[PDB]
Amino acid sequence: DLSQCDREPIHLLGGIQSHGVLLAFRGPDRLLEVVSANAQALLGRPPETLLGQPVGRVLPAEVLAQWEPLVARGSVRVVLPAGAYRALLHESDGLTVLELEPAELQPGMEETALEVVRRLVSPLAGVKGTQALLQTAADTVRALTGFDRVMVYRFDADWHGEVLAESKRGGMDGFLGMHFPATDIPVQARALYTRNPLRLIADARARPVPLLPPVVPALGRPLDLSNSALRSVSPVHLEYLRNMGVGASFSLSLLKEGVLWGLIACHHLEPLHISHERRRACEVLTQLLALQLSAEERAAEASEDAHRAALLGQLATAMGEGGTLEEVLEKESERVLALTGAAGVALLLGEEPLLVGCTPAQDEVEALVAWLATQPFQTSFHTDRLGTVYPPLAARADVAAGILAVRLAPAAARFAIWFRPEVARTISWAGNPRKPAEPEPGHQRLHPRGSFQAWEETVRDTSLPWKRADLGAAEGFRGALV
Amino acid sequence: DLSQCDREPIHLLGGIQSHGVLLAFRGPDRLLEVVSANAQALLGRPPETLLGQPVGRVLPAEVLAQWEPLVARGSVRVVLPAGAYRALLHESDGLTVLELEPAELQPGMEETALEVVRRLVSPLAGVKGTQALLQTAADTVRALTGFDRVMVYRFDADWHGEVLAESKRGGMDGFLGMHFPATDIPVQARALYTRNPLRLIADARARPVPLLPPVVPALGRPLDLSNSALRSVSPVHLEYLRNMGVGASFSLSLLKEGVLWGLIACHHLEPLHISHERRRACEVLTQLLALQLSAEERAAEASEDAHRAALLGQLATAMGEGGTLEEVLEKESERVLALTGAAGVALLLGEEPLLVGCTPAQDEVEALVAWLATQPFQTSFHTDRLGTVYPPLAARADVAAGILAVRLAPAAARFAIWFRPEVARTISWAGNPRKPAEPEPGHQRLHPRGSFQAWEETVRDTSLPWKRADLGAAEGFRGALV
Ligand SMILES: *C/C=C1/C(=C/C2=NC(=C\c3[nH]c(/C=C4\NC(=O)C(C=C)=C4C)c(C)c3CCC(=O)O)/C(CCC(=O)O)=C2C)NC(=O)[C@H]1C
Ligand SMILES: *C/C=C1/C(=C/C2=NC(=C\c3[nH]c(/C=C4\NC(=O)C(C=C)=C4C)c(C)c3CCC(=O)O)/C(CCC(=O)O)=C2C)NC(=O)[C@H]1C
Repeated sequence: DLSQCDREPIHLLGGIQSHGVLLAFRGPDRLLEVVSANAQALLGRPPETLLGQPVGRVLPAEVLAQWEPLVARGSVRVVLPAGAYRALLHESDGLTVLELEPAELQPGMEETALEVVRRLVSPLAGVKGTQALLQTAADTVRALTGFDRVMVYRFDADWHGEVLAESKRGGMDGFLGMHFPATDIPVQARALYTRNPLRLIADARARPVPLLPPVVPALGRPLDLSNSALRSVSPVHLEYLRNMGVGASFSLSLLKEGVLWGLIACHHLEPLHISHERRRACEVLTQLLALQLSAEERAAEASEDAHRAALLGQLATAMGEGGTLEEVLEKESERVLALTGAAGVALLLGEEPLLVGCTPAQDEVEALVAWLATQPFQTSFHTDRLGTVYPPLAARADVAAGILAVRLAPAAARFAIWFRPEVARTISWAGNPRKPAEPEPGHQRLHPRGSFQAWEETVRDTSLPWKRADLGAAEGFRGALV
Repeated sequence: DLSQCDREPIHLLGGIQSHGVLLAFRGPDRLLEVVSANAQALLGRPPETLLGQPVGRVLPAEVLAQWEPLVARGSVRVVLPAGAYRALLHESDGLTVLELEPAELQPGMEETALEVVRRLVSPLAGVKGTQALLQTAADTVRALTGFDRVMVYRFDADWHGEVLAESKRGGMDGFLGMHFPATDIPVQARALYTRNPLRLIADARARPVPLLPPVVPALGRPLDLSNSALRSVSPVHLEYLRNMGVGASFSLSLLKEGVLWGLIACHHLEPLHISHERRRACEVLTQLLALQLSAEERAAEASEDAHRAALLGQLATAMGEGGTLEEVLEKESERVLALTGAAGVALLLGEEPLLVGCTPAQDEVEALVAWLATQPFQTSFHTDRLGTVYPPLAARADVAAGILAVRLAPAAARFAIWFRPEVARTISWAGNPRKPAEPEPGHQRLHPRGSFQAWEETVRDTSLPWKRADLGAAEGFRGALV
């Protein structure tokens, strides 16, 4: 439900962070059209007086000197009186945007970064778990940035999240294991972080620096800061950080195969600036983890299919040895249930239902048997909470919280149905998820919740979720019984 | 093993390359036990005068100054009158081995390597092929190293190889597409390159520097140089390099899930030395490429399986519909042959064989059947050159160069046999593959071939290979035939 939270235009807030300067230029004279109000502390003159002036009248030589590789490459290091700065160039709203922030100061940064890239490639990671892969990614991002807490955050299908892994200094509270509402990161934020994979919040208590003028005159709204490294973030999120007791924040999008899988989120208790070059070095790490997860995930999935296929094949064999449907199905009980990781299975071969392992009563199966016919599924149907869809069996969570059903005939209702019991799960939410925000009276002013202490909830009446291999295995069993 | 080529103990040749110095110390007094004969060029005095001295009294002060971190990290930079050097430690034959080698002179090396690691780890790699991956891998190694010609070299199953990709500077001889005898890299070299994944030959024309004494006194043979970065290589190979017109060579092992998959092989026309840290940066790229390849390959196999499972799912639906068996093995003719990418199929389900598509005559199929029933196979059998093993069909490469057979019953002869035609292939070898070496009369001194000019051969009478997904699909078909 697109509430207040999803409707704040976080690319049109018109402010930048105080540690950098932003200038925007228009046209072939490159006339200054927008400038951050703090620009005097790097240009020498009041920002108000530079609007409408050509880039050659406005920038210092050291910068202009490096315009071509800047335009070609996006960023260059320039040494100005105030010190070493990184200059970043992009295009937005038909303007050339130039940002300046302090440059990396450690000469051996790239050398350290190459070493941790090795830890994260290595012969084989994931060796004792994809778990171990996440922990190393957290550990190495924490090594390269120096943040007090680094966490790997995975989105669930409903866009709520949980901290799978976490590397942090001794003496820091943690969030390992906890789940967070989907509204902690609303729709338009997720969309932006799909496009802009990096964001640094250098000081969560600093006031944002405004742009001048406050609109782009051509457009009647603020400059689009979607791709600004200096963009100041939603004030609601600043409040969220300060309620966590967080003084600086850095997060990196984990894009797996083009989709937003999760984040690596970093917290620091005191303000902290990370250089652009160091941020891009961390981003190489996150692209690395994303690749290691894909290769391991696909290996896991091929090994699972292998196991299922061996079962179908041993089944196949058994049938070729004595015309004995019920006979062999009863003899190969483990295999038929193992096919899909099930605890029971009804085989509707026409006459009576044949019930193997742990199932609902004969009456009750016929009841969902009849109900299954009038359903809009083609050849297979599956659910991990039968009760939420067919309450005649809502009380049988003990044997049928989940079913996987394949249709063995066109017209007619001949099926094999696998059953799963519920599996109770205790999840710990970081604060009470029924009160994920605090709106003011009148529900125009929204605020973050004030507490992130564990709030425990137990999930009932849902099975283990049917995996792609379960489905494939069911399709193959259907091919063999036709 | 076979040739004299496999016999040469290449880790026991007792020589190092002239750009570095090797020292080996024994026991608690760190007494110098083995030293390269050029050691004076770095330590002022006659090496022979140094055997038996404690490390503290042989090594220059500058190296000693760094002793603690060297043994710790195993590598360190030291500034000596002669220039900056990388000091490397490892253990061999119970000695501590110290190697000295000119250090990297460009301070921006690591920044550069991080840039090329981006190009290769980036989102959307291979997104115009694994071919594009290899091309990118060669291009990035060539840029990082400066070598004239960089090639990606893949081992076939018989351990001969072919250049799959190549990045070289304008107007340079190439080898793209050519095949090289397995003996070009004999067995003990392949073994050594699986555990020591980097090798540099700085000057293909230089004489090796001997070690003193020529044996380890305790062992009566020379110091094991398996792990030496300075190891001078087999003389037959140096002769092979010079016959190629190559003055410097550097290659890296490509390990993919533990096995030796290929090499990245670089040639320079003149001598050239890459620093150790620059070679370790290149090693990061090859580990990257191997990761990229596993993920792309396991994705390709998943997509293949899904296409086959879709075919089986459509066959399953044509069954349980109208008619007999031969009455759906008839429109699904197309599907039945597509299961395994085949041009024909014979079905022995009881009566006479049922022949679908491009098959050999019924009498020939009957005789093949009779023959297959006596071979030693459980469920499936396959070959891509039927003729070598069953010469009654050696003449029929037009329809039956390859076969794939599943048993549809136990002690019975019920089969499904899929057929492929031959696919002619034009291999171009780098020189005459019938003369891969030139021995001297008496067969005690071998030399490499003199020529690498293209040498054509056409492989006849072999089908396209039966891949994993064909085999899985066949097993799937057998499960539906019961
Ligand atoms: C009413 C709307 C709400 C809201 C808005 C909001 N949050 C934003 C950014 C953001 N949230 C998170 C959440 C987390 N940070 C953590 O460490 C954890 C758990 C470990 C979670 C769940 C993150 C990581 C970010 C990114 C910024 C950062 O610190 O890394 C934004 C976008 C901010 C922007 O302008 O870019 C918005 C609009 N948060 C709420 O809780 C409610 C009230
Ligand atoms: C009778 C033995 C023979 C022999 C021995 C041999 N070769 C060795 C190393 C080596 N060979 C190759 C081959 C290639 N180089 C290329 O560029 C291509 C293709 C374009 C090929 C096929 C390589 C790459 C290497 C590794 C060293 C390198 O140059 O990168 C060795 C081991 C050398 C060592 O001591 O490490 C041996 C013993 N080669 C023959 O041709 C026959 C005569």
